[PDB]
Amino acid sequence: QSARMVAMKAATDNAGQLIKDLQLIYNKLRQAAITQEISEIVGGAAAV
Amino acid sequence: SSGRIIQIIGAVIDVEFERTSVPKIYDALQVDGTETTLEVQQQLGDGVVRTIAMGSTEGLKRGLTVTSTNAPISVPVGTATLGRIMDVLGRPIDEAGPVATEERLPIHRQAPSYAEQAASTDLLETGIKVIDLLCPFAKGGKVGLFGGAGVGKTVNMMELINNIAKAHSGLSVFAGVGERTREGNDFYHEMKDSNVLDKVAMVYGQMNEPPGNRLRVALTGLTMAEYFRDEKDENGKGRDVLLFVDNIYRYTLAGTEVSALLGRMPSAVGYQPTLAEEMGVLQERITSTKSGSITSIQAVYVPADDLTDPSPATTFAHLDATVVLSRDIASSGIYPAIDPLDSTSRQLDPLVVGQEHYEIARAVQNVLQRYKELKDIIAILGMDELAEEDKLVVYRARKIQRFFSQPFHVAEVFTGAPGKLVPLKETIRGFKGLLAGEYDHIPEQAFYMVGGIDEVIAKAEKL
Amino acid sequence: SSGRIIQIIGAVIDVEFERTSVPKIYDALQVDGTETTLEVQQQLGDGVVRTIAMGSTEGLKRGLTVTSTNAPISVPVGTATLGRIMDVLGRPIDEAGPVATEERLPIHRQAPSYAEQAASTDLLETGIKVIDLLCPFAKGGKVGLFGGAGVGKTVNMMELINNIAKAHSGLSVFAGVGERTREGNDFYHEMKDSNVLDKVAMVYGQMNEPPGNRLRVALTGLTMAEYFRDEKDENGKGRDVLLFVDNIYRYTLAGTEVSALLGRMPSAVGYQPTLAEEMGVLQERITSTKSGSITSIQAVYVPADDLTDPSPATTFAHLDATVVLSRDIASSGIYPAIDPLDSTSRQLDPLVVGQEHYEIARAVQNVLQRYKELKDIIAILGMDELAEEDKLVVYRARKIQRFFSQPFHVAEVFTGAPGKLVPLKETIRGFKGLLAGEYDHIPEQAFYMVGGIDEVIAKAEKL
Amino acid sequence: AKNEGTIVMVSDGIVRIHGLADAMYGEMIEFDGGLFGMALNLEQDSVGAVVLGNYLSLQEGQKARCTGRVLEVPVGPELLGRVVDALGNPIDGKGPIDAKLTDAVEKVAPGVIWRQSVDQPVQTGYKSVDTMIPVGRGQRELIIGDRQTGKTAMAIDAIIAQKNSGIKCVYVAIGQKQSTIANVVRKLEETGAMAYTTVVAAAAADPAAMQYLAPYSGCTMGEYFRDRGEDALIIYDDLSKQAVAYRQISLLLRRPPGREAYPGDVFYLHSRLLERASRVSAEYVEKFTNGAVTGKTGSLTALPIIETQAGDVSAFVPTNVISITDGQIFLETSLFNAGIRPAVNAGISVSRVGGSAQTKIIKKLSGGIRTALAQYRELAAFAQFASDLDEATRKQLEHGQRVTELMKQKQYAPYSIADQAVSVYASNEGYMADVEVKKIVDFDAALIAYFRSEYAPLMKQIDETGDYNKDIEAAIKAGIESFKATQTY
Amino acid sequence: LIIYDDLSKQAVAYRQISLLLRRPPGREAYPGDVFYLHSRLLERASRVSAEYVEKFTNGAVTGKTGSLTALPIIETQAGDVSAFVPTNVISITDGQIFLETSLFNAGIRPAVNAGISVSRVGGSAQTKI
Amino acid sequence: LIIYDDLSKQAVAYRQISLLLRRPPGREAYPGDVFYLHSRLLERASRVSAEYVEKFTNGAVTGKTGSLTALPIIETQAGDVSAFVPTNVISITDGQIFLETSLFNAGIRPAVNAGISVSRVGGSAQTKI
Ligand SMILES: Nc1ncnc2c1ncn2[C@@H]1O[C@H](COP(=O)(O)OP(=O)(O)OP(=O)(O)O)[C@@H](O)[C@H]1O
Ligand SMILES: Nc1ncnc2c1ncn2[C@@H]1O[C@H](COP(=O)(O)OP(=O)(O)O)[C@@H](O)[C@H]1O
Ligand SMILES: [Mg+2]
Ligand SMILES: [Mg+2]
Repeated sequence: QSARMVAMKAATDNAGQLIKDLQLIYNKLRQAAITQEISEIVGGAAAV
Repeated sequence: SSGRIIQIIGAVIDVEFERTSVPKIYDALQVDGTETTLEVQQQLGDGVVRTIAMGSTEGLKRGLTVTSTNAPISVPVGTATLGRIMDVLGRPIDEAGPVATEERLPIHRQAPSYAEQAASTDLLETGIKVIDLLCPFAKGGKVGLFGGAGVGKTVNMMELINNIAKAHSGLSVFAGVGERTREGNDFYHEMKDSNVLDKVAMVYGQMNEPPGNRLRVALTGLTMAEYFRDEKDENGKGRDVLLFVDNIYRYTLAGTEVSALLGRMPSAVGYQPTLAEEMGVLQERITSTKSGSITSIQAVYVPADDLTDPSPATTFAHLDATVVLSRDIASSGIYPAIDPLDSTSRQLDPLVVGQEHYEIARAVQNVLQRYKELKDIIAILGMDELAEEDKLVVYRARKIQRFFSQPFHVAEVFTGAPGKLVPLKETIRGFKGLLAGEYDHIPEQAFYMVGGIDEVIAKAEKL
Repeated sequence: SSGRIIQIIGAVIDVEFERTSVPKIYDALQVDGTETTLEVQQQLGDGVVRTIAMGSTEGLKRGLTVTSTNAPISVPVGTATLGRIMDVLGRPIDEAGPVATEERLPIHRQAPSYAEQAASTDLLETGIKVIDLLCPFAKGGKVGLFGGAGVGKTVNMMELINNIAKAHSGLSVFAGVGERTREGNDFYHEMKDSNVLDKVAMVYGQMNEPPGNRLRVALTGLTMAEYFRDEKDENGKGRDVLLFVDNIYRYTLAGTEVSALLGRMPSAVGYQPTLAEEMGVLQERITSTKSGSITSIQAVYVPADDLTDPSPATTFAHLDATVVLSRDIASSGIYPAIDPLDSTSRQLDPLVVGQEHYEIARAVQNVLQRYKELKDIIAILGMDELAEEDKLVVYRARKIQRFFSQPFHVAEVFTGAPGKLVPLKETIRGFKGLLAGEYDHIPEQAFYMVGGIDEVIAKAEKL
Repeated sequence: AKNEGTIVMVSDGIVRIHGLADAMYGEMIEFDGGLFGMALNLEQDSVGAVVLGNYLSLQEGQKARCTGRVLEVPVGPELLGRVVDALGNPIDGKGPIDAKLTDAVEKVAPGVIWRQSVDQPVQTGYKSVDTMIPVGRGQRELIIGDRQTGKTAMAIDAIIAQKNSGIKCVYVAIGQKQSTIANVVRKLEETGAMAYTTVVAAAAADPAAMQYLAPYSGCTMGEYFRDRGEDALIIYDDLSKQAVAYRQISLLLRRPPGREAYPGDVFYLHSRLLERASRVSAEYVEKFTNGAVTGKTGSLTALPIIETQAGDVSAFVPTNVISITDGQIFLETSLFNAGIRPAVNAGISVSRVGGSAQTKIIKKLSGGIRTALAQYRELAAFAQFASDLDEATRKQLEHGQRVTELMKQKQYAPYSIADQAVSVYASNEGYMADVEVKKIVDFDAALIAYFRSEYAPLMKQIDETGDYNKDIEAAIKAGIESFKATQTY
Repeated sequence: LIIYDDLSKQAVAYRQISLLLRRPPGREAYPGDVFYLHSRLLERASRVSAEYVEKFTNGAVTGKTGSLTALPIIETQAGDVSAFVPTNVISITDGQIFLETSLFNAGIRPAVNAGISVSRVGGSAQTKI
Repeated sequence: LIIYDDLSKQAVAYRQISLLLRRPPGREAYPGDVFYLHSRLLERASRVSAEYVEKFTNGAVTGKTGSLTALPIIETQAGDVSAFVPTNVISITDGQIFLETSLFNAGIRPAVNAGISVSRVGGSAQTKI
């Protein structure tokens, strides 16, 4: 029972760290996508 | 000498002038007959000036006349503005009558030079224990307020106004950038109730105004605070003034909207190309001068919880301290609800504030961190199976948590308990004594909402 | 007739000519009274040609004069360029005197036809543990090095030069197309004091030059290499030239920098619309026809450490052997940081390298790929929540990752350990033994920068 | 009329001029009121220009004229101990600067045949730098990190450490608050480092055209000693702000964008500047000075600073520059908050010059201690999932912990070469294996104190000349063995 | 009391009109002033004082106060509340009522997500009991 | 039987030609009339009845039917089938064969991903056995 205690606590901490890293990656991707779409729209509008 | 409107597209208005007399950038213009006024933003060829209206463009045709003031927007500044509500143009909106002040100042100005900076960094004393100990301010600094609704933001602002006015004989200016009308009315009535209104001047920028109104509303408060600071009595000595901005995020958003209106290539994530310069224009005028000083309290909203977004990234390059208002502390019956571990300050270093102050502050933070890391252990297994040093840490942490709270002046009319203005020395002495272990026998209840330290002793003796 | 500059912007200059004397495309022009020369890129009617200056724009003004040479840029070729350093226009920069040769070739020419293409040939032995196993070379082929900034392209290229260009009899050409000038002064002196300068040629255009120079430097080295390839001595003797081109990405970068000024609509991620055509035009001349052979090594820059960028993605189809470097591996102390996966060669064929080589390489790649898929369970759960086979796979993959690193002769200055060279059969034997089941007791700390496998066994008793 | 023009448009600090039929690219232009501008593009009919000053006083229909000279700044030995702006005008109120020469702001670096390999070390006072990431005269090293991590402290310490070396210094402040600049100047004047230093300031409220041009003027001021057989050292406090200003100017000029809305020629913008920091040979100096000075080689060391977001070194501008300089020093937020103040991250920070820019004793002793730390970082990250391991893992982890605790230093505390050599030898030989992980800083502080109170001739001999043989290493071993016993930390 | 069935479709129509009128685009091709469009509409739902009613009615009505309540409706795609228009409108109102697709299928028919739904007015707008 | 080795390169060349002719771009700078470009080509692969052959040959050959099978190839970037050209072409064809880089490295030499691949004709295109 004590060992299961320790294992679950470690699992919680690892999951939290992974969540933080994935959140950073997601934010970077979202900003890049917004910039790319805005650039495409501006170019298309300048074409006509 | 006069002009005539030639294009009307939403808020952008183009005016054609004479060959020579073409108004400079930011020179306000007035439309004859109509209430509306215009502001210059960009010069084009053939004597054409692209402007932005500060009112509303409904009911305006092509061919009306416009008169040039040949100067930026000027607002009334003086002692007659204390306790009155104004808009971006410096016109009363409280139905209380015209402002008695006759002198005016332009709202566009250059920042003080490099030779006018003060030759030292001096702390500003507020009388609040937690703020003075863990997040010290600085004359000429900028403080970011991170907190939502229902935690006591307005009470904190009113308390700071009262404290500065009582202690340092200073005044305050409040600027609302894109604020709700209901909250503005509530704030005005709350201040009138709390007998604080007569030592503060406010400018309101409503949420339903065109972006030109919500973009230039902070400069009016800046100008009023600048006049308050430079006002010299005998022997000069200036004054110490404050300045509140309801939300710095809406300032950048209004700038973005105006830039999009005028038409220019968007920058990354859709922000305007001129962002850092636009914010540094505002933030470089809040400095401590050889005559006086100006300190700023700003509430910051983080979009999408992304600290790497351009707006918070540009904002954080100027902040000197951060105050975090937590909901758990408020729910635990502690006021003011300021997080002692998530609140940071750049002035908390041994060189600026001395050695013992730094040592005591870091020791208190370390004890609080240890208590935080032991709370989950206590919850998961129990108060038992622990040695004595951890129990002493727990008790001292509880004493500190209770001691961080204190009563306020602006709550006298509700509870009846008098307000307190505890100085820094007493706080340092009390916390050093508590950390030493002298007050290890006083019941923890005596530390709750009491103020100083001799007050703690008296309250404990009474119990 | 004479020209007349009408508009100068950036590095792009357009010149207006007479009605019936317009110079052709790619012709070189000269400005009287200055050291600047121009080349034609586009025609626009009205006798107007858009040009790129092969120099710098200082003291240049609208209204100068230009004389047309009515010929493309020509460079000196022959055996008298060996041991000399030249710039884009073919002028010596080593303070050694003029090159005594009248032979000159145009810098622009068509690619060889389909009927003069040659097949592959024998395998090139390099001495690198990871190249000789998962990415074999071939005489007359093309090699590319893909990696981010600060990962080790230059060190690997120098080691390849040191290992395979010494046991070789023939000429060699080195071209610098936008890299550091400091590295260009170390190569020259190393070759000079190693007594190998007598059979090398050098062309240098670096990152301090305007985009005109960095755009056409590679063509000069290409022309010299082509002349060396096609030349036959009496009785019909070959030469077996080698070509070393530094960063090709700077060629496309200069193209991107000038495309918008040339008057072209932008494309995805801001690149020029004609990226693939330019890349193919340059890359189709680096070939081995039926009258000669060229063995070339190139280094390719990956912008922002992503391989899906339009520039690196287009180059993948122009090479026979591709080597991919990753920053992850580099940040772990493993050198060379070559990705075992994502690195392929056309010569990995059971009919080319044999039956054992192919099987060993496939088994190694399979083990590594199987290990890669377990990165999530070990991240969330512990190591113990796996089958024994997965644990064996993980341990073997870690040992394999360590065993792919060896010290270099060139990189001795950085560390101080002497370099190593490993024959192919030793690598095959070591990997066969590792995969067979032995070496399950040797700690993975003994596989770090050892070279052979007997050295691993000897080192096992120390660490 | 060929030299006079008129203004037709003013917007966001960019002015389009009609006329000026004879003006060159980059030439200075004079407005009415002492305002100077520079040309940017010469179209068929008009001329574009940016304003170097306050453009709020310019109106359509005014006048301008061409000076006939490209951008220039005052250069000489009279600028030492002064504070000027991006154009060379003093702002400290101490009076005018009596210049004697002027130099071009934009120029090209010398050629390949005019250079020399770097072999003279530059001392900074940090153990983590002088032993793992060496710096030599003529080499350019990057200081990369996050916000609020201590980047400016390292540059100021490096400037202070040159008191006895005899090399000049230049400090450039771009996009910074005026209070910070004043505080930095005060701190420099406190320690006497102002006697051989120049400061160029461009505040956050200054126009983008001034924050753009400041690094080039600073480099031009620093090149004066490089061309004359003398050394120098230049620091750019933030090249990110210069990139942002350049992006603003380009976007206001309708150039098409790219990655992160940055245009082309950004790499060229950051490359044509850092390529000017180099060591030139004696022949170049002899030709430049027309035989005035012979047998002397000049140099110019650069220390640019770049900040990142959330510790991401894989972004566009952070990587562009990495691909230019000869190394980088990475400072990590995670280690700074932990307690490791000079938070140097080994494995991601490298030096391209290598051991050629070190003294003999330091070069021999400090061999391959960065790769070991890089391996240890990943080993410690991975080895928390095991139960039973051989002594190799324990020894490697303990050694990594001891080394990562050894390289901790306090601000304004320079270390001599002898102290670094003694500490590195003690760490390498294994004498601190039995010492606890704690009290490591106390141990080496006490060891240095004992080795300085005694053994003075040996320490001074090592300090003056950085060579060591069997005798000196035997003396070091005997001294540390004597200190190991009969002493208290 | 007024109810707007979907402000998202009004925003789409306004974007179409602005785009066909050649107004400069921006994020998601929306024009410059799209925050103003909803801000000036939603700020008209307010409670006035008895003085305003007395002045507007010229003494016809005394001692009475008016009011106007709004209940705008907005639809999100895959729960993305970070879009331009949901973020523009969330920062204008005094509260939010969040309905969840998972709660709807789970059997909670009204499907109100207490925990992320807030009301800034609070208990000041309730009867005693 | 006809095989086009890469239609992506044809798309890139068409994009270059159209952009150099100053035609307004769209998503990923691809101008209009790309779906037409890749649909008017594949539509020509079909089977023809015996009457069509008899009419075309003017009675030279009777009782014979012709056919033409297409087999184009398209390359994706990191398995992004959500791009412009892959989506434009997937909806046209009569089936897809997917090759996965994960299975190629694993050991599956004809790395065909079952389940996600489909053939619309089905069993009618098989021998009896
Ligand atoms: N080695 C050190 N030991 C102790 N304190 C240090 C050390 N290095 C820096 N600090 C302190 O840490 C803080 C870092 O501030 P600093 O100005 O050096 O950072 P920075 O990277 O320039 O930040 P920014 O430019 O974003 O304001 C300062 O209070 C400084 O005194
Ligand atoms: N094969 C290698 N062995 C050891 N160190 C290397 C190797 N390759 C690169 N490095 C390190 O990386 C730094 C940059 O080397 P370089 O070859 O210029 O990489 P890149 O060309 O990819 O930027 C050097 O300072 C060096 O210490
Ligand atoms: Mg390289
Ligand atoms: Mg700093």
